[PDB]
Amino acid sequence: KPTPQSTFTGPIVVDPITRIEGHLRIMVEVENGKVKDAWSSSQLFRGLEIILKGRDPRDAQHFTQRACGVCTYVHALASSRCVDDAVKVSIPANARMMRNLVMASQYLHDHLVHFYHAHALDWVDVTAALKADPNKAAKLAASIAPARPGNSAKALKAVQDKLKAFVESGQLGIFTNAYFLGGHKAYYLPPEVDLIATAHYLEALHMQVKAASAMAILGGKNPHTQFTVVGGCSNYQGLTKDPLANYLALSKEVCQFVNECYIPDLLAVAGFYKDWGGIGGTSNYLAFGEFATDDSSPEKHLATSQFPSGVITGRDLGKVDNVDLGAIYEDVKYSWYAPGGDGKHPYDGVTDPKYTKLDDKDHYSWMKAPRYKGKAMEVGPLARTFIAYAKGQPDFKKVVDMVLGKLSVPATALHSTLGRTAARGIETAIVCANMEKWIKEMADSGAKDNTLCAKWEMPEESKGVGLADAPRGALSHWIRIKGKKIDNFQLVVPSTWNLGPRGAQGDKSPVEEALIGTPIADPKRPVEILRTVHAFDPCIACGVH
Amino acid sequence: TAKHRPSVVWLHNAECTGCTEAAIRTIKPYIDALILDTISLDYQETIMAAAGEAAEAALHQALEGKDGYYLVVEGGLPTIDGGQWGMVAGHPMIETTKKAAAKAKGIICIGTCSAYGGVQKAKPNPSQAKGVSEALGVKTINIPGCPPNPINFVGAVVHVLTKGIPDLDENGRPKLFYGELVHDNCPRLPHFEASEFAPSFDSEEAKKGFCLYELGCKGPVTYNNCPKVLFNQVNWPVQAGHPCLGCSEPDFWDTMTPFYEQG
Ligand SMILES: *S(=O)(=O)N1CCOCC1
Ligand code: SF4
Ligand code: SF4
Ligand code: FCO
Ligand code: F3S
Ligand SMILES: [Mg+2]
Ligand code: NI
Ligand SMILES: [S]
Repeated sequence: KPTPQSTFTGPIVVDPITRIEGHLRIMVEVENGKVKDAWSSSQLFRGLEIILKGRDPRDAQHFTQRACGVCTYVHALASSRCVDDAVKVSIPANARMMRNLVMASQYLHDHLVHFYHAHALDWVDVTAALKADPNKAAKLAASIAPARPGNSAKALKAVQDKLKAFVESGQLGIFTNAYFLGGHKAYYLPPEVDLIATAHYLEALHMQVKAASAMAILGGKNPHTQFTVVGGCSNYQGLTKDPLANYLALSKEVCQFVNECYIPDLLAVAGFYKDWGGIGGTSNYLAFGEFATDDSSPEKHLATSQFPSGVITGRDLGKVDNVDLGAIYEDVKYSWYAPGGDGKHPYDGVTDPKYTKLDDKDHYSWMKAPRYKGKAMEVGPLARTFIAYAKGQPDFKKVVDMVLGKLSVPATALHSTLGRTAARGIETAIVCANMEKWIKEMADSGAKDNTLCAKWEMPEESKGVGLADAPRGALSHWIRIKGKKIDNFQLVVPSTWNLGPRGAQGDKSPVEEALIGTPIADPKRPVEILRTVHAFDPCIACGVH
Repeated sequence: TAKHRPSVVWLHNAECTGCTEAAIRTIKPYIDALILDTISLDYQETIMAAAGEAAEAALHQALEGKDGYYLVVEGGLPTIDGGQWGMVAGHPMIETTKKAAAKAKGIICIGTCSAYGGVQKAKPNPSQAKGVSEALGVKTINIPGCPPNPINFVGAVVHVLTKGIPDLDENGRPKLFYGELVHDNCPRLPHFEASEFAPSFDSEEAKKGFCLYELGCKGPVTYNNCPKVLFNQVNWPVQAGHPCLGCSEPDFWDTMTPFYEQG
């Protein structure tokens, strides 16, 4: 029952970090089997902020959407909110509703794929699933989740047969050199739980198609939606009866999978890995909020987000501070940018790339280091969950308490890698619980009002900010318009907050801090590093842009 | 029994991963059937279990496979500063792609980025990003779009494995999917022909589904099959009231902008 841990002392580099978006190198120093220091080194620069200079502000959303295709949509949304603010247009109610529903659909697609397809292979030994008794697995499945045909012994055996045929083919494909091959002490699950999870991994590949189809009814297509414009949205058909009926039907199927498979699997895995509620914690959390009832200004977004905004520091859940947009800045001291760029508020942002060399601990990442009132901030589902729970948001109180009771852990146990993983599931369940209400609101609004884009005029000179809480956290785009063109356009993205390097004072970012104390059972197969890194759900194309 | 499904090595260079995401939206077949039954997907950073040295070892195992392999490339190649602004396992992306391309049975560029350079190549091109053929002087099968429809990517993969190289146009795109203009199959074409246009997004003409040409639609100059096959079995941009950006055309970020005008 002690967490497995070697006596290894030395360096470990993991490059590539797989099962993330984008290109990350993690370096750690290990002593007596525990990580004592860490570096998060982002390995690709594209320079979208530089590319945007001089362009039409209307074009920004189309470029910035291509910051990332995993968190597709969210940058188009942040850019649209940003330019809307810069031109001082208030979007019509229907456009607020449609934009927020497309975000909801994105949360469902993204979190389902993350848990199963990115994260689960850190906890689930797929080859051990071949050793499971499918009837025992079916019985376990019936005890921990709602009755469903996909959990039958016959269904689970068919999964086992497919996997056996694949493994015995000699071409292991995506499982080649998996850390669990041949057994690994850090993998705790009974074979039956491995089999249930593996069956659901395969089902989730089909279910994510349906989640993307729902999103595309409103968004035009997925990936890379095409329904937002300055002043609102273009998709008049998305306000109408039959499309919204299909959107609801698909969303209900996806939510059934969330409630029948994702949450029960997440809780089952969490129960076996309760030690991971004591590994990977950080202390400060930031959210801009999402799902606002008033998106007429950034301040109204912060105030009216149904998943609320806020700042928590020092794990103090007794106080949530308002977000001060003027207090955000980015450092470059430990990044691959020119000296002189520390301490810049994004309206004054500078993106002047300057590479040095691999593993230069003075300059080791293409990410900037965003800071808030001098502190690093963790953003994402865990940040939203703590902020909402602290404020007594009733859905978060209900679903968090459900998890705390199931696992017999306090809210403080969520300051951890297990907690970060759990929070992603908690908020997915909450989005699901709100879909019918949000769809009905938009259906009723669209039936009585087809205003979807407001009138606006391009100012000669202005500035604006667009805020969103994307699936990975607090996202902001910041524009300076001069001569009716983009003079500066800065993105500050959730993975920038989470996985950027040290700031100007040499202070570790959230992932770097979270990695301190990681036990390493086998330095050649450092799954524990992956568990924590993956729990932040990294997107390096997002983080660097 | 000695068995072998064709080996596919998938590299991610300067990309947003939207092309990987598009590929997994396939339903004919679903991605699980494809990778269990039809191909052996031997390296793919976004979904593979191995990481770090174990992942690099899996790559080398695939590249050295005696049966050979097909190469899928996602993303452009950042060439500035000796390729050092885009690295995997401490190696420049251009170096690894050059090596993999040299011995590949065939090269499929998924997306406008690998085909033609894409978003990071847009002016002023900070990283000196290039398309694969642009950088390496090798011929590629291009499946462009930002991202391409899975129908086009998976269709091309299946075609290459079972029939051979599909007929390609002058931009290296299979005519099966890219032979026709978006516009020629657009349901708003009768409006275009009658010069019935939406003058703004808030207009009654937009609500009525009039043609989006005055709002910048690049359908008339873009080769893709979007209105014919749809995305996600439900929609495409013009059906959602928005002009085509021209996203399957080379260098569209510079040739099709401003997006809301006819430049
Ligand atoms: S536009 O230039 O008027 N458009 C018309 C028809 O086809 C291509 C270009
Ligand atoms: S072609 Fe588009 S969707 Fe594909 S990697 Fe490039 S930017 Fe992303
Ligand atoms: S909306 Fe675009 S593709 Fe359709 S008819 Fe008009 S110009 Fe052509
Ligand atoms: N979610 C998401 Fe992508 C990141 N990090 C953005 O914004
Ligand atoms: S923007 Fe691209 S996805 Fe089709 S509709 Fe135009 S070619
Ligand atoms: Mg930035
Ligand atoms: Ni992303
Ligand atoms: S192979």
